[PDB]
Amino acid sequence: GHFSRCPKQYKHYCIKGRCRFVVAEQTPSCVCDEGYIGARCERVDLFY
Amino acid sequence: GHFSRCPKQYKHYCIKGRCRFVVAEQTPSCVCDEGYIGARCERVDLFY
Amino acid sequence: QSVCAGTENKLSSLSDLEQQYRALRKYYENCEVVMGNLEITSIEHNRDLSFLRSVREVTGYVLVALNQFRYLPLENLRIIRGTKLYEDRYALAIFLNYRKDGNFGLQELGLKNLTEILNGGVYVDQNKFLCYADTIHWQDIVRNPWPSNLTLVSGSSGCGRCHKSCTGRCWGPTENHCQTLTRTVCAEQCDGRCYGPYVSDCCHRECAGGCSGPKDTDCFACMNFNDSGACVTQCPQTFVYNPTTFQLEHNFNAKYTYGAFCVKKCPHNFVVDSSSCVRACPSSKMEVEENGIKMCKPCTDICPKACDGIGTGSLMSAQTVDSSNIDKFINCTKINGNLIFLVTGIHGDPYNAIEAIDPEKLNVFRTVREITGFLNIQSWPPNMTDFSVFSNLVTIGGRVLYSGLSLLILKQQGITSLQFQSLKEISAGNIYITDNSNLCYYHTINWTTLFSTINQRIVIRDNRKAENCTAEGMVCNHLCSSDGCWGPGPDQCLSCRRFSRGRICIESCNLYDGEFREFENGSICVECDPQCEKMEDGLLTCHGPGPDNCTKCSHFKDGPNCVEKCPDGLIFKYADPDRECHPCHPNCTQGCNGPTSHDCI
Amino acid sequence: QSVCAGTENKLSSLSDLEQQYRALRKYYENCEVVMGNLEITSIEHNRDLSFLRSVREVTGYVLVALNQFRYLPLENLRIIRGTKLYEDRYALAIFLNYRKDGNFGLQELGLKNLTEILNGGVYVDQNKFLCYADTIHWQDIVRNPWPSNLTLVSGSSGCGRCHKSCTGRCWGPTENHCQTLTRTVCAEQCDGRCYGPYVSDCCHRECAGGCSGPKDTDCFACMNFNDSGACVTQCPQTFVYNPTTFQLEHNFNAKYTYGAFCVKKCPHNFVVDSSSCVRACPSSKMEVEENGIKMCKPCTDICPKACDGIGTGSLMSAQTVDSSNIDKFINCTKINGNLIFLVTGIHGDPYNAIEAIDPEKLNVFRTVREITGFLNIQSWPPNMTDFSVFSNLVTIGGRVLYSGLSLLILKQQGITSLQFQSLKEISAGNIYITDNSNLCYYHTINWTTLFSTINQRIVIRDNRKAENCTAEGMVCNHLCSSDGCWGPGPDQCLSCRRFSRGRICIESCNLYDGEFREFENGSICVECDPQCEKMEDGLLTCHGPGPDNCTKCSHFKDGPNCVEKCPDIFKYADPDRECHPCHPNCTQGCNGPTSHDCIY
Ligand SMILES: *[C@@H]1O[C@H](CO)[C@@H](O[C@@H]2O[C@H](CO)[C@@H](O[C@@H]3O[C@H](CO[C@H]4O[C@H](CO)[C@@H](O)[C@H](O)[C@@H]4O)[C@@H](O)[C@H](O[C@H]4O[C@H](CO)[C@@H](O)[C@H](O)[C@@H]4O)[C@@H]3O)[C@H](O)[C@H]2NC(C)=O)[C@H](O)[C@H]1NC(C)=O
Ligand SMILES: *[C@@H]1O[C@H](CO)[C@@H](O[C@@H]2O[C@H](CO)[C@@H](O[C@@H]3O[C@H](CO[C@H]4O[C@H](CO)[C@@H](O)[C@H](O)[C@@H]4O)[C@@H](O)[C@H](O[C@H]4O[C@H](CO)[C@@H](O)[C@H](O)[C@@H]4O)[C@@H]3O)[C@H](O)[C@H]2NC(C)=O)[C@H](O)[C@H]1NC(C)=O
Ligand SMILES: *[C@@H]1O[C@H](CO)[C@@H](O[C@@H]2O[C@H](CO)[C@@H](O[C@@H]3O[C@H](CO[C@H]4O[C@H](CO)[C@@H](O)[C@H](O)[C@@H]4O)[C@@H](O)[C@H](O[C@H]4O[C@H](CO)[C@@H](O)[C@H](O)[C@@H]4O)[C@@H]3O)[C@H](O)[C@H]2NC(C)=O)[C@H](O)[C@H]1NC(C)=O
Ligand SMILES: *[C@@H]1O[C@H](CO)[C@@H](O[C@@H]2O[C@H](CO)[C@@H](O[C@@H]3O[C@H](CO[C@H]4O[C@H](CO)[C@@H](O)[C@H](O)[C@@H]4O)[C@@H](O)[C@H](O[C@H]4O[C@H](CO)[C@@H](O)[C@H](O)[C@@H]4O)[C@@H]3O)[C@H](O)[C@H]2NC(C)=O)[C@H](O)[C@H]1NC(C)=O
Ligand SMILES: *[C@@H]1O[C@H](CO)[C@@H](O[C@@H]2O[C@H](CO)[C@@H](O[C@@H]3O[C@H](CO[C@H]4O[C@H](CO)[C@@H](O)[C@H](O)[C@@H]4O)[C@@H](O)[C@H](O[C@H]4O[C@H](CO)[C@@H](O)[C@H](O)[C@@H]4O)[C@@H]3O)[C@H](O)[C@H]2NC(C)=O)[C@H](O)[C@H]1NC(C)=O
Ligand SMILES: *[C@@H]1O[C@H](CO)[C@@H](O[C@@H]2O[C@H](CO)[C@@H](O[C@@H]3O[C@H](CO[C@H]4O[C@H](CO)[C@@H](O)[C@H](O)[C@@H]4O)[C@@H](O)[C@H](O[C@H]4O[C@H](CO)[C@@H](O)[C@H](O)[C@@H]4O)[C@@H]3O)[C@H](O)[C@H]2NC(C)=O)[C@H](O)[C@H]1NC(C)=O
Ligand SMILES: *[C@@H]1O[C@H](CO)[C@@H](O[C@@H]2O[C@H](CO)[C@@H](O[C@@H]3O[C@H](CO[C@H]4O[C@H](CO)[C@@H](O)[C@H](O)[C@@H]4O)[C@@H](O)[C@H](O[C@H]4O[C@H](CO)[C@@H](O)[C@H](O)[C@@H]4O)[C@@H]3O)[C@H](O)[C@H]2NC(C)=O)[C@H](O)[C@H]1NC(C)=O
Ligand SMILES: *[C@@H]1O[C@H](CO)[C@@H](O[C@@H]2O[C@H](CO)[C@@H](O[C@@H]3O[C@H](CO)[C@@H](O)[C@H](O)[C@@H]3O)[C@H](O)[C@H]2NC(C)=O)[C@H](O)[C@H]1NC(C)=O
Ligand SMILES: *[C@@H]1O[C@H](CO)[C@@H](O[C@@H]2O[C@H](CO)[C@@H](O[C@@H]3O[C@H](CO)[C@@H](O)[C@H](O)[C@@H]3O)[C@H](O)[C@H]2NC(C)=O)[C@H](O)[C@H]1NC(C)=O
Ligand SMILES: *[C@@H]1O[C@H](CO)[C@@H](O[C@@H]2O[C@H](CO)[C@@H](O[C@@H]3O[C@H](CO)[C@@H](O)[C@H](O)[C@@H]3O)[C@H](O)[C@H]2NC(C)=O)[C@H](O)[C@H]1NC(C)=O
Ligand SMILES: *[C@@H]1O[C@H](CO)[C@@H](O[C@@H]2O[C@H](CO)[C@@H](O[C@@H]3O[C@H](CO)[C@@H](O)[C@H](O)[C@@H]3O)[C@H](O)[C@H]2NC(C)=O)[C@H](O)[C@H]1NC(C)=O
Ligand SMILES: *[C@@H]1O[C@H](CO)[C@@H](O[C@@H]2O[C@H](CO)[C@@H](O)[C@H](O)[C@H]2NC(C)=O)[C@H](O)[C@H]1NC(C)=O
Ligand SMILES: *[C@@H]1O[C@H](CO)[C@@H](O)[C@H](O)[C@H]1NC(C)=O
Ligand SMILES: *[C@@H]1O[C@H](CO)[C@@H](O)[C@H](O)[C@H]1NC(C)=O
Repeated sequence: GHFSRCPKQYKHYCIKGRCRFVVAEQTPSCVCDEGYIGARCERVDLFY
Repeated sequence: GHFSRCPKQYKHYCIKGRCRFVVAEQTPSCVCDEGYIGARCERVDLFY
Repeated sequence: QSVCAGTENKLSSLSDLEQQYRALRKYYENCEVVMGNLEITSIEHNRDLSFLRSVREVTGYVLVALNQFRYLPLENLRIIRGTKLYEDRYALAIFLNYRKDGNFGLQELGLKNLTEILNGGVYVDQNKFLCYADTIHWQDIVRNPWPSNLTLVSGSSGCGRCHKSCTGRCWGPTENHCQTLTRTVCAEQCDGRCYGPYVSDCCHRECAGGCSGPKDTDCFACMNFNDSGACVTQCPQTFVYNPTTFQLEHNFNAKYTYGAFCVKKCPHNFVVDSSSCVRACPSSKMEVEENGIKMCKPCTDICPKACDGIGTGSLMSAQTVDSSNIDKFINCTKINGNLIFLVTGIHGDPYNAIEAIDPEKLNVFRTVREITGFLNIQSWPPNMTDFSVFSNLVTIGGRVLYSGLSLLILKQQGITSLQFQSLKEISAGNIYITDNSNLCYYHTINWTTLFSTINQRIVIRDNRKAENCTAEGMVCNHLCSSDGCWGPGPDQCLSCRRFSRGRICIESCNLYDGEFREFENGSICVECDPQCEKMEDGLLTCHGPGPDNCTKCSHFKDGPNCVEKCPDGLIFKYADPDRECHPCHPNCTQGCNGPTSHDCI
Repeated sequence: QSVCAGTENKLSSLSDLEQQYRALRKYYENCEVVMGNLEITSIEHNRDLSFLRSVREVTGYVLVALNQFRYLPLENLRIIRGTKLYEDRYALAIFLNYRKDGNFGLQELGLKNLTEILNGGVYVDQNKFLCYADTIHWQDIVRNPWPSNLTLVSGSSGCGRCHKSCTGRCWGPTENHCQTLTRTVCAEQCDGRCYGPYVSDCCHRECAGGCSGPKDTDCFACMNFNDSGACVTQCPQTFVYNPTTFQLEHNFNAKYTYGAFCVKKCPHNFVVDSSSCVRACPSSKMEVEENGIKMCKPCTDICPKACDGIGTGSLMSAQTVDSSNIDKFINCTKINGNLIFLVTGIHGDPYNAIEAIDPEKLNVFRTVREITGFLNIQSWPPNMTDFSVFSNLVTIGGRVLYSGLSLLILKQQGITSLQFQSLKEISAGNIYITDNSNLCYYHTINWTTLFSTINQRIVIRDNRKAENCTAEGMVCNHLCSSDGCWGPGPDQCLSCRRFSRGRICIESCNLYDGEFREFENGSICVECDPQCEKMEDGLLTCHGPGPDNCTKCSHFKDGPNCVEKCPDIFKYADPDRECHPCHPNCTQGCNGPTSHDCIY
């Protein structure tokens, strides 16, 4: 795909989700656990 | 000339000066005494 | 005009692609102006995106990334304002929109009459299957078009040849979908943008993106302000300067400035200041109400202490109360903006090295009576079973809402009771309380006593069952009324019958019994003046305030009052064997025993 | 630009035509903006009017009447603003400019650059030698051209057409002298005025004259504010409204509005309010000074007695203090605008049935501490010899000036002394004091000491000779310093060499002599606490205010001070009246610190 495992300085980047590292933009993003939203998955989703 | 004697309702129009009436415009024109200025000659002249 | 708030996910997503598409529908379906970003990410190769065609203006950035669909149906988008940029650099960013192993990806951008970007860069890159994107003359759309400044246009091969009816710069492969130049074709005498190559084709200075005609009433987007159908630099104010008299004189057509618009009156949650509607008054002035209108004027030498909330003032960058910013609230009675508690605030943040809050620091909020925004609690220390640290809160102001909500609690397992005591008003927005699996007394509350209008609603779901809480004896004091309660205490019910003594509800008052004596009315009881002698064995002592309204005083009687010594102060007086004062001869200040000077000591 | 004030004489004139001409040179020579009316009346046919070529803007109306001269050289006049109108109707009135028994009068108008008249009508009537003005089309020049406005030209034998290149509409016989149309020839796409018939030839909307291009900085004249070369409806204020945060935020480009211009600083005598520089504030606000800047804030339950002067507020229509308006000043302490005393105000005005002021009525001004404008005295009751009715006046503001003057006293023969006491500052403008042939304290005053800038001057052309005043003994009290004195009294001196007891100057103070006692301060002496012993032979017993400052008193001496009686914690006192604490359990009496010392 377009991403790999997060570099060590990002170990705790995402909260209540799984971190992924976008190689072409050198930028982390996260896939959130059920019911969570926001850039680091740190907020609860009201639409759930 | 253009001037006539002032009508009775203008008797006290001029203060420290002589009244003339401008007939074509039915309006007074007041001629001021020594060192006086203004539409009714009521103010002292700062230049003299 | 239909307005929607947008998102702040950047490149993050939900755990399922079907939930990610449904969310995109819920945020952006049936709206035309976005009060934030447009973020379209991870959408599959075969989805209906035709709902995005109604978007005409975007306040923040437009991000299009990691998708697989063939056509981007942004068919009415004219202007991007760029008030927030992707990575603080780009207003439009389109990248990586293809499948790596397969043959799906974005082929045509759409973007029918996009004509203006008012701020930021433009980034179009890594989009494997786009045909026309690299032929577009983006410097006509972008202000400060200087190509060395964040204008990083890339990205494909085997396509990009224009239809014979469009002289290069095509959006698509047909007679339509041709880029129209609005700035680079204008006369050197021209201000802003034009609708043709001549000076007579130039449009008014406060229009953006081009025009139907030359007028401020006849154009495709305003910039600065929309004065009721005309684009303007500012709106007419309450006073004007008269250059011949050297004084300010009252205007006849004044309007209050409000967002990008101008209005005849400010909404009831905004403060009027200097011919504008503002969310908060500056700290140098007191907010007051005059003739039902909120406004502000300079305060007296001692005045209320108000803190910045989360997302405003000195805390503009904060997401939550945490161990670093919580010390700012020590003597505040009012908070301007929001009060928010996220998991990063309560339990710390190991990525940014922010420490968890010591549960004892949260007692710092016991002085606050008003919050002007919303209250948002998503995390709370496990050993704090109630909200007694907020017991003195009176009003939730609701001047700003979190997705329409003003009181919001989710997923608190370590709670049994709420225990608010002073709370009487929730002025705007909805109440949302869910997933509180150990919370009991919530089910008793009469929420229409807290709501300020019939248009307010509450959502309750998946909390502890009321039938299980009743079975366990989770009930309030026997005096508590049908309005319900915050917690088990005799002072924690919304309203009660009989009488109360401050916050505590009581069965009876000290009229003829106990350590002191008082009088009662309207379920309230307060002490009468301590000069009144306490009556015993069921006899009533007091039936009103003061040294008046009682059976008798232990002091000397003097009209409606009583005194420690009858001859004190004073005319002069002496007292009889029942301690009632009667007239004496004047002077005699050493003491008197009767009506005349012969009775003086 | 060179700015001058205009006259307001209408058709009235001086008795001598040489003085009429010399007066006209002195008001209008070497200035380009006339801050009032331009009025040219009764000028002889042999006179030089070339000094009028400097005039470009008139803020009021232009009046040209009863004159003998052939050509009016206003070729570069551009705009008439119409702030006031002649007979409340006309911004330009030209009439009767000929002699009917002879052959002299006005022939050719000049006026080539006249482009905009912002308010009022146009009135050209009963001239004899003026032939070309019938051809001119005023509706291009007049801002309100419709038939409901009084725009009219009334007759001569004629003077042909000016040149073959001029299609009528012309002032004199050349291709140089035909009218530039600026409104009636403009394309229908354009609002305001144009510099040609095409849309590409239109001016910027916020301009009044002609233009070199469609820009706010490239037009000849405008009807609104001048923001550093740009003509604009409003200029940048102290705060700008942020449309995404919904708050007012500080503006680093802010400018103050001041008259018709946008400026960075407001002059020291003006008060700043709401991003503008103004003469006075609303009755709901008080003037305060913070960081050396005067500004206004909402006033509390007690507000200053702000009062309307002559020419402002409820008295804007008034020319003088008089018997119909003098009652409005009875409880006034700060006057906004001027106090002006003319012949009509003092001696009456039978033309309007207004009676003379009863001299006693002038005492309403005894309470005035500040005048924000100017003081102008040209008449006073013959029964008064001084101005002591103003003795409480402290400051003359000078926010408005009378031809540059802020204090003006003309021709008062009854006055022998001025007798101000409280006047310490004249914040702006010059002083002009003349023809007071009986006044003897004008030359002893150190007038530079009342000024608040190096640019202020005093003019004294003639009063009573200093040698005659000296011969009569018209000098101030011996205690008075070199700064001079307002009148003969020791209290009317500007500043005294020895100490003052309030307003009264004295040789020596009651430090150690007399029935009351005082302490020294830097130029004054002030009484001590009455408990303190009145010792002889140089023994001053106090060093400032209060019963704590006394070295020995006839009353009780407690810890911090002398008192008439000590408290009932309860205190007792020794045979020297020195007070000490009793046992706590005392109410009726005590003679010592312990329980057996307490008395009942
Ligand atoms: C690409 O750019 C174009 C402009 O080049 C944008 O066009 C806008 O499209 C909307 C419709 O989606 C237009 O709104 C409609 O305009 C009609 C215009 O009618 C004539 O009269 C005007 C008079 O000024 C002329 O300018 C115009 O050329 C026409 O000759 C109206 O008739 C419509 O109103 C009627 O229909 C509705 C139906 O619900 C009724 O409610 C009304 O009562 C009325 O009967 C309507 O107003 C809009 O005007 C266009 N704007 C511009 C700037 O021209 C596109 O949005 C943009 N994108 C795409 C996908 O094309
Ligand atoms: C300056 O500010 C003014 C407001 O002060 C803005 O006005 C908006 O004008 C646009 C059109 O240019 C409006 O949008 C469309 O209006 C159609 C007509 O209905 C409106 O008008 C009637 C009265 O004439 C009202 O009764 C009615 O409530 C509407 O307000 C509608 O048919 C359109 O809606 C349809 O399409 C959308 C998708 O596009 C669907 O979501 C709808 O369900 C529906 O099918 C649409 O509403 C807009 O409403 C006006 N706003 C306001 C507040 O009046 C100017 O646009 C603005 N100018 C600039 C340059 O910014
Ligand atoms: C939140 O706001 C509260 C007030 O509502 C602030 O609390 C006050 O803080 C001040 C700080 O100066 C305290 O003043 C100091 O108090 C000391 C203790 O006084 C108490 O105990 C004595 C015991 O005899 C009582 O007499 C007294 O009434 C108090 O109950 C004094 O020892 C201090 O005196 C010393 O300092 C002063 C400085 O000027 C010197 O003049 C003295 O000579 C001496 O050296 C001083 O008086 C005050 O007591 C606090 N009040 C309360 C109610 O607790 C918080 O600080 C504020 N928090 C924040 C973060 O802003
Ligand atoms: C002992 O306990 C008694 C109650 O048992 C208390 O009595 C109250 O006394 C106050 C005055 O101190 C009363 O208030 C005044 O009432 C006047 C009469 O009008 C009322 O009564 C008539 C009866 O027919 C009704 O029709 C009418 O609607 C009112 O209810 C008013 O005239 C007074 O207001 C006017 O005068 C004041 C003057 O300052 C102005 O400020 C006002 O603007 C207004 O013009 C005033 O309202 C009160 O009514 C008494 N209550 C009862 C229940 O009788 C005693 O006060 C208490 N002892 C002590 C020491 O406080
Ligand atoms: C009636 O109204 C017209 C139009 O407003 C006035 O026209 C002005 O004419 C004067 C004299 O020519 C101009 O003043 C001079 O401008 C020079 C700059 O060039 C101008 O002309 C070119 C085209 O030829 C334009 O491109 C350019 O923008 C300018 O407009 C300056 O260099 C001159 O300064 C020098 O001379 C003066 C003489 O006093 C010295 O003090 C200086 O130190 C310096 O050496 C001078 O400023 C003026 O600019 C014209 N205005 C306009 C807007 O065109 C008429 O003057 C007026 N009628 C009468 C009778 O005055
Ligand atoms: C907005 O406000 C500005 C000023 O705040 C106005 O511009 C001023 O206009 C006046 C009148 O033209 C200028 O006054 C002249 O000062 C000259 C000084 O020389 C300097 O400035 C001129 C600019 O005109 C330059 O050409 C020159 O190189 C110097 O830098 C004097 O020499 C002038 O005297 C001569 O001309 C006058 C014309 O009135 C004749 O009557 C005299 O006889 C003499 O020959 C003259 O006094 C002033 O300098 C300008 N200030 C500047 C430069 O900003 C704008 O006009 C105003 N905008 C509007 C129209 O709203
Ligand atoms: C008879 O009464 C007179 C007064 O009429 C007493 O005189 C005292 O004189 C001394 C000087 O000799 C005064 O002390 C000085 O006062 C200055 C002003 O302080 C006031 O104003 C400021 C304004 O912001 C306030 O902040 C402040 O609280 C005061 O209200 C101070 O600036 C001086 O401080 C400097 O000097 C001292 C010297 O020890 C240093 O410690 C300081 O760091 C600083 O450098 C100084 O305090 C005093 O105020 C006068 N007192 C009175 C009552 O006014 C006589 O003493 C009195 N005689 C008898 C017999 O009692
Ligand atoms: C929650 O609190 C609300 C607000 O106090 C209570 O609503 C009140 O309901 C009563 C009973 O229905 C209403 O009184 C009745 O009104 C009708 C009006 O036609 C009248 O005919 C009856 O005689 C009687 O007066 C009352 O108006 C209403 N108040 C409001 C503001 O709507 C409600 O009872 C509370 N619920 C509980 C169970 O605590
Ligand atoms: C006996 O009843 C009286 C009322 O008749 C109770 O006291 C008074 O209650 C009224 C409201 O019913 C209070 O009026 C309000 O005061 C606030 C002050 O900020 C004002 O904002 C409101 O607009 C309104 O005027 C009144 O203050 C209050 N008086 C006192 C002294 O508390 C009383 O509590 C009852 N019980 C007993 C035993 O006294
Ligand atoms: C009249 O009032 C003026 C203005 O207040 C007084 O003028 C002042 O004269 C003093 C004389 O001492 C000047 O102070 C200094 O004098 C010394 C002399 O050695 C010199 O070295 C210093 O440079 C300084 O000038 C003071 O500056 C000056 N003030 C002004 C505004 O010029 C004048 O004394 C008053 N009385 C009389 C009798 O004129
Ligand atoms: C001894 O004489 C000096 C003057 O040489 C006196 O000084 C004056 O003290 C007064 C005290 O009120 C100062 O007044 C000021 O008024 C403003 C009003 O807004 C207030 O904000 C200030 O805090 C201040 O009180 C006045 O400026 C000052 N004058 C000078 C020239 O310094 C002093 O009072 C005399 N002492 C005795 C014991 O009489
Ligand atoms: C001041 O007013 C008094 C009157 O109040 C004038 O005194 C009068 O003078 C005339 C002169 O012919 C005498 O006949 C009167 O008897 C005087 N009256 C009194 C009451 O003495 C006095 O002249 C006035 N002074 C000035 C300068 O006008
Ligand atoms: C209610 O109690 C029953 C036992 O009486 C139990 O089975 C059930 O799980 C309880 N429900 C909740 C919500 O605790
Ligand atoms: C000065 O006094 C003399 C008499 O000593 C007198 O003749 C002369 O007129 C007086 N001058 C003035 C100015 O009054």
